[PDB]
Amino acid sequence: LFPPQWICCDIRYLDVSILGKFAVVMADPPWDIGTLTDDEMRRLNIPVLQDDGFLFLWVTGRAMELGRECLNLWGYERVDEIIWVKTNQLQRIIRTHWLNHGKEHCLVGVKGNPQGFNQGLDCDVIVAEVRSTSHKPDEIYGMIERLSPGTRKIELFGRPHNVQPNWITLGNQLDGIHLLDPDVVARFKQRYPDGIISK
Amino acid sequence: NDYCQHFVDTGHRPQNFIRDLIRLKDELIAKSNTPPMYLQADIEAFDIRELTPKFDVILLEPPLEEYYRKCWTWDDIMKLEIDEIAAPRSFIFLWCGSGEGLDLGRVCLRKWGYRRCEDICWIKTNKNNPTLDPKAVFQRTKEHCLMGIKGTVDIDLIITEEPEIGNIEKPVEIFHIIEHFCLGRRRLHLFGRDSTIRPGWLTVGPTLTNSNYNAETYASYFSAPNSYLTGCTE
Ligand SMILES: Nc1ncnc2c1ncn2[C@@H]1O[C@H](CN(CC[C@H](N)C(=O)O)C(=O)Nc2ncnc3nc[nH]c23)[C@@H](O)[C@H]1O
Repeated sequence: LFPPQWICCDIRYLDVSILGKFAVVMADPPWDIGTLTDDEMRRLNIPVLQDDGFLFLWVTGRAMELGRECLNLWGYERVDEIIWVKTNQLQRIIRTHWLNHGKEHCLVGVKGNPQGFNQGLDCDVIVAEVRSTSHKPDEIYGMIERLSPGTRKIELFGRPHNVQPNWITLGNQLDGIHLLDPDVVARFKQRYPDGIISK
Repeated sequence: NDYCQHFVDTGHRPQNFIRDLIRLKDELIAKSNTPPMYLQADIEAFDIRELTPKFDVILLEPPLEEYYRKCWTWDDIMKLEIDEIAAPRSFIFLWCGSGEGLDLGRVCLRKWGYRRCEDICWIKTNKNNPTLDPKAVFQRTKEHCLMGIKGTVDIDLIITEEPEIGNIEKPVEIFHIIEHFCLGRRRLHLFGRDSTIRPGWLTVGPTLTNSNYNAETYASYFSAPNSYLTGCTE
């Protein structure tokens, strides 16, 4: 079911096996640099979410190393690394421990052998205006769509502005639950017949 | 405007559209710079321990196969005894390319005892000319230089035009970032070339056509009272 879907929940406690498999997984975790500890990050059940496809993992500070650990622990090889150069409304780098930071990093991991992906269409540098705090640029959805058109995708730790067609967005600041894919709605009812996601 | 869509449409990399006091510091650096020193040496067959004294800054620029499209593999780079020529407090800048080096370069930094404080990234524009690794998902338009610290004004971006094919030179801007940190005056550039020789720096590399390095002459520059100068000092 093509239109935006989402689940308000705590990604630590949701039974993500009800969601199926995804061609692309994207994630913008609250690394401890409301955060999640390194073992909580390590323990997330990313491995069940895909058989073949790509993981896009935003990282910063020591998460550049830690996210490489999770990415390998979850079963991925890191094959690329996107750099978002943060500009203002006039295309100047905004700046802002040893060097000011002009950019944020997004690790690209492969799992399995994904086929039919349009590798090569975009390049590994995004130039896009900064917005709210920790708000990533919408350009990433275009590149991901051009890479894997029409396939189902999952975002972790999204806010409402992250909801996107062909995606299922998970976060604890989403307005409730909104599921349309019938296969998911089925498995969600069975696993959550009263609608509460705890433990 | 979506520059990623623009690039797909036109071949103009998003970085093409990025737009846009310290001289006294630059002059202080230039005064306290040691004479340039340099030494031809095959670093594979070379006991780097012969390189003394111990260094405050190490710039490391091994010739990676990906730069050409003797190369060094990350296997060969991981085996360098960098920890034996670094001072207890010291810094490293390691050119890692844009592929597996981004992961193997980190292992190296830990291998030699550093932790990564900064990820300096060289973004290459293609304004003058609007190729793929098999494992690659996207077109590679940047290179990474990882900064490591061990022991107790500038930005982390360098933007220049993509050099000619077969030009393996890295942007001389990295030297300004390094020297503006004021990290010490013993600076070693491993795998430098004739074209990278530079005051304030000792260059060791297999292609250098001449050498002037002398271990005792070099240490003469740092004997007291000059032991602990930052390099930004009178
Ligand atoms: N176990 C958990 N389970 C489910 N959701 C969780 C959670 N744990 C935290 N979340 C939620 O993940 C989302 C993280 N986002 C939205 C990020 C999104 N990529 C964007 O582009 O905007 C975010 O902006 N985080 C922030 N990081 C630092 N400084 C900030 N200042 C204000 N927000 C800040 C939040 O909604 C959070 O409640």
